[PDB]
Amino acid sequence: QGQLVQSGATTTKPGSSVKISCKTSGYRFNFYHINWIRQTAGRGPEWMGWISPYSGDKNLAPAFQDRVNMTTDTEVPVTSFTSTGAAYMEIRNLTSDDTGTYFCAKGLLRDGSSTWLPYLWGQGTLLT
Amino acid sequence: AVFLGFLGAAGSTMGAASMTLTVQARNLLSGIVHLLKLTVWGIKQLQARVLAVERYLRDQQLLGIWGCSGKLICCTNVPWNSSWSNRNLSEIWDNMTWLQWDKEISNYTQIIYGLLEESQNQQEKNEQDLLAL
Amino acid sequence: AVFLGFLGAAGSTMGAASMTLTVQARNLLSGIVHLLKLTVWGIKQLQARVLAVERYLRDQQLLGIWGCSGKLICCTNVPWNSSWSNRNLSEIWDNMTWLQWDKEISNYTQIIYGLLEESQNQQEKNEQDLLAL
Amino acid sequence: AVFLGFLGAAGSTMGAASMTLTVQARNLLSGIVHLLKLTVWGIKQLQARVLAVERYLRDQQLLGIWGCSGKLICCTNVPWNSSWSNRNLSEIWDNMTWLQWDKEISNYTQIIYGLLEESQNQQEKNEQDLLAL
Amino acid sequence: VLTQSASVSGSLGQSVTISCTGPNSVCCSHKSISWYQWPPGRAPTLIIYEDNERAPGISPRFSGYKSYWSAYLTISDLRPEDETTYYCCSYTHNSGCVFGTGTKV
Ligand SMILES: *[C@@H]1O[C@H](CO)[C@@H](O[C@@H]2O[C@H](CO)[C@@H](O[C@@H]3O[C@H](CO[C@H]4O[C@H](CO)[C@@H](O)[C@H](O[C@H]5O[C@H](CO)[C@@H](O)[C@H](O)[C@@H]5O)[C@@H]4O)[C@@H](O)[C@H](O[C@H]4O[C@H](CO)[C@@H](O)[C@H](O)[C@@H]4O)[C@@H]3O)[C@H](O)[C@H]2NC(C)=O)[C@H](O)[C@H]1NC(C)=O
Ligand SMILES: *[C@@H]1O[C@H](CO)[C@@H](O[C@@H]2O[C@H](CO)[C@@H](O[C@@H]3O[C@H](CO[C@H]4O[C@H](CO)[C@@H](O)[C@H](O[C@H]5O[C@H](CO)[C@@H](O)[C@H](O)[C@@H]5O)[C@@H]4O)[C@@H](O)[C@H](O[C@H]4O[C@H](CO)[C@@H](O)[C@H](O)[C@@H]4O)[C@@H]3O)[C@H](O)[C@H]2NC(C)=O)[C@H](O)[C@H]1NC(C)=O
Ligand SMILES: *[C@@H]1O[C@H](CO)[C@@H](O[C@@H]2O[C@H](CO)[C@@H](O[C@@H]3O[C@H](CO[C@H]4O[C@H](CO)[C@@H](O)[C@H](O[C@H]5O[C@H](CO)[C@@H](O)[C@H](O)[C@@H]5O)[C@@H]4O)[C@@H](O)[C@H](O[C@H]4O[C@H](CO)[C@@H](O)[C@H](O)[C@@H]4O)[C@@H]3O)[C@H](O)[C@H]2NC(C)=O)[C@H](O)[C@H]1NC(C)=O
Ligand SMILES: *[C@@H]1O[C@H](CO)[C@@H](O)[C@H](O)[C@H]1NC(C)=O
Ligand SMILES: *[C@@H]1O[C@H](CO)[C@@H](O)[C@H](O)[C@H]1NC(C)=O
Ligand SMILES: *[C@@H]1O[C@H](CO)[C@@H](O)[C@H](O)[C@H]1NC(C)=O
Ligand SMILES: *[C@@H]1O[C@H](CO)[C@@H](O)[C@H](O)[C@H]1NC(C)=O
Ligand SMILES: *[C@@H]1O[C@H](CO)[C@@H](O)[C@H](O)[C@H]1NC(C)=O
Ligand SMILES: *[C@@H]1O[C@H](CO)[C@@H](O)[C@H](O)[C@H]1NC(C)=O
Ligand SMILES: *[C@@H]1O[C@H](CO)[C@@H](O)[C@H](O)[C@H]1NC(C)=O
Repeated sequence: QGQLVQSGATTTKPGSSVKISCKTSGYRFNFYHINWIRQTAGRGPEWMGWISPYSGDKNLAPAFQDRVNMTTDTEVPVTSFTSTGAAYMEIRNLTSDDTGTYFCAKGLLRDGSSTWLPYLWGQGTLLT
Repeated sequence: AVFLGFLGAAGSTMGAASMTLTVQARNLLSGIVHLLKLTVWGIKQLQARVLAVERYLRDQQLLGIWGCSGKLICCTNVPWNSSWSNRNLSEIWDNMTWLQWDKEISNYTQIIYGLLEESQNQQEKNEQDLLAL
Repeated sequence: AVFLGFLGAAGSTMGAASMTLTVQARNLLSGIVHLLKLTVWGIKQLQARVLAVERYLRDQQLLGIWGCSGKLICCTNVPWNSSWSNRNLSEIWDNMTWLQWDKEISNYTQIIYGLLEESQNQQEKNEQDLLAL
Repeated sequence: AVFLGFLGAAGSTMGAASMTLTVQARNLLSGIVHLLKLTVWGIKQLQARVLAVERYLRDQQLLGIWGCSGKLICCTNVPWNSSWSNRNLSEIWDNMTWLQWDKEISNYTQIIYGLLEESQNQQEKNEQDLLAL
Repeated sequence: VLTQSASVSGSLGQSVTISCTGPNSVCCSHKSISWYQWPPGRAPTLIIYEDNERAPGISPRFSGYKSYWSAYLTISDLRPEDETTYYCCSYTHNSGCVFGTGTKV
């Protein structure tokens, strides 16, 4: 299974800094990365970066190197294999050119060559 | 290196735990379990001793009637019926843990144990028919 | 197919019973034999448990000192002395049952168990002398 | 021939004793050790029975996690670190007895038991990677 | 920098052949290629990863192939729901997913 409910689709104006939430269920939140993907209207879809709900190790594209704060809090065990978690997304020197739909997607596998690959996506959120 | 210890990779992937099988193999019969006094602690310990050797040989007996005597990883000729689990390899050995894998394969575990049992009775009958020349 | 059950082919020919060996192999240690209370039924059951594992390993020990560890049908290098039984193959494997066969071969059963024992001590000494290069 | 008996070559050279291993192999579980009465001699015998099967399987377990299941003489891939004993072959197998050899190798006996344990976990992982084609 | 096909189409029953290539910066013999079915402004879907391994549940008509200079994605036996916009991606085990331009089918 797996679900990743995202935050609201509210809008602000340039210069600000917004927070996007992603709430997970039905899967062990710590066993897969959490990716942030952006589908702007005036650019091809961009991979922003992934983060580890277990190791805390984050990795973003150099286009977002010093402009994004990715944070996740610890999970809440529901069963032996089910937990609930959350992931957060931020932008610093923000303008109105960063407009589009934002998604959160968890990793594919736990090991191998396609560990972090965005496999399970959220419903997306509309921006400014 | 790593050496997670006894059952250390219980939360790891099935492929990673499949490299530390001797860790759990050697701890199936030793532990700490010299006269036999029949006290409340003595009858207790005597039971803990006999139970351990019983469950150890039941596994080694099944390992024998499948042609896997003294093996940690033996391969068979029984092919994987997809109705057991249609999951792919890369989403099992790099994804699932042995605990949840046993949770979903538990239904067909008695079916698989029969297919390996006669495949070994027929393989040793073929090996005799081949060395008859 | 057939599946005569545990000891089902006890009255069948030796060749037919030689195809249902796993049936009697798996029923040598399980059965029905969790605390150890020392009552009249408890001391009884405890004996039934220890006796079963003892006789099981005595067979597996002999199966080991002959090079047949984990085998239902192993072949040896000890040739058949006709003084044991001059009967032909087709009048044994398509004629006699394992019960009457054990009745007439019972005399030389201790002789055969020694020939296989040293043939295995010499085969593993030859295997070491061959891998020394 | 000779047939020195059980432990008969305890004072012989290691190479000579290495040809009478079945003599001590068969006397590790039989002996003389039918109801279970809990008397002073009965509780005694019951302990002597359970202890024998315990120590027998501990050896066979180590023999298993080294790939030597059912072997009197198996060879490994673990090479001899000279810091264990710098003695030469002709001054060991034609000179020392197994008792004094165990006296001087006793220190590193736990080190050697680990090298063989992972060499068997890696050999069976390589055998699986080779039959994957 | 990872250019896809401009566009293309077919008909019900036939097949498609999307493309995806680039320079030595993101392609191809030392990278893995993933293909995402992505309706415009909706929840995407992983179709193929590691230059031909389908995701759990992808139809066996979806297939991937990688040459030493370009990666392909065939879509055999077309069906109505195939009118989406597909994107390729080039990644390694410890990097990001450099997406592709786009292909309307
Ligand atoms: C418990 O459960 C968790 C979650 O499932 C397990 O954590 C996961 O472990 C697997 C296996 O190790 C990880 O997969 C690997 O991912 C790495 C990518 O990480 C690399 O990239 C980082 C950012 O680029 C980099 O900083 C790292 O470098 C060091 O820094 C971090 C800082 O925290 C440090 O913690 C690291 O240990 C590094 O020292 C890091 O290198 C990827 O490189 C791996 O691919 C290699 O290995 C595979 C085989 O394993 C091979 O096929 C490839 O070709 C390649 O050679 C591998 O994919 C995964 O990322 C972890 N996190 C998840 C899934 O969220 C944990 O292991 C479990 N523990 C137990 C005991 O069960
Ligand atoms: C208990 O003990 C009894 C007695 O010893 C065993 O019965 C014997 O079993 C063996 C093995 O099966 C029999 O040998 C076979 O004989 C058949 C010949 O019978 C065929 O011919 C009949 C008349 O022509 C025909 O009607 C039969 O067809 C059916 O009809 C009967 C009606 O009752 C039905 O019962 C049958 O079952 C048939 O369905 C029958 O076909 C012969 O064909 C066999 O040869 C084949 O198999 C051998 C290997 O087994 C092979 O080498 C050959 O090349 C060929 O392929 C085989 O010789 C014997 O006839 C039985 N009766 C005796 C000996 O009196 C019984 O099996 C034991 N049971 C147990 C559980 O131990
Ligand atoms: C207990 O411990 C003692 C002492 O260590 C052991 O005695 C030693 O045994 C070894 C192995 O058998 C002996 O080595 C052999 O030596 C012979 C040389 O002896 C020959 O020469 C004598 C004089 O020339 C000759 O008279 C002998 O012939 C008979 O006469 C004596 C009379 O007492 C009789 O007792 C003999 O038994 C003979 O029947 C004798 O032939 C040498 O020939 C041997 O070499 C052959 O064998 C080796 C392999 O074993 C092979 O490699 C060679 O190529 C060759 O084929 C062998 O070297 C040693 O001499 C004994 N004495 C010592 C060391 O002082 C005893 O065995 C131990 N017993 C137990 C139970 O542990
Ligand atoms: C992200 O926000 C948290 C909020 O307290 C802050 O502590 C952290 O330093 C921020 N990350 C970076 C890289 O500054
Ligand atoms: C799988 O098992 C079922 C019964 O459990 C059987 O009917 C079917 O033929 C098997 N299929 C394969 C491919 O083994
Ligand atoms: C196993 O059997 C139970 C019977 O209640 C069923 O609910 C469950 O889905 C089965 N699991 C599998 C994997 O077939
Ligand atoms: C058969 O055994 C006897 C002793 O039981 C022996 O004397 C004889 O040489 C043996 N013959 C064969 C052919 O093995
Ligand atoms: C076995 O020994 C007994 C001894 O009384 C003898 O009567 C019998 O004939 C012998 N059987 C065989 C098959 O040699
Ligand atoms: C021998 O063992 C020691 C440690 O006991 C180790 O440091 C050394 O490298 C080993 N040498 C060889 C040749 O195996
Ligand atoms: C074994 O260890 C003891 C420790 O007291 C030491 O005295 C002895 O020399 C050692 N033996 C060998 C062979 O290393």
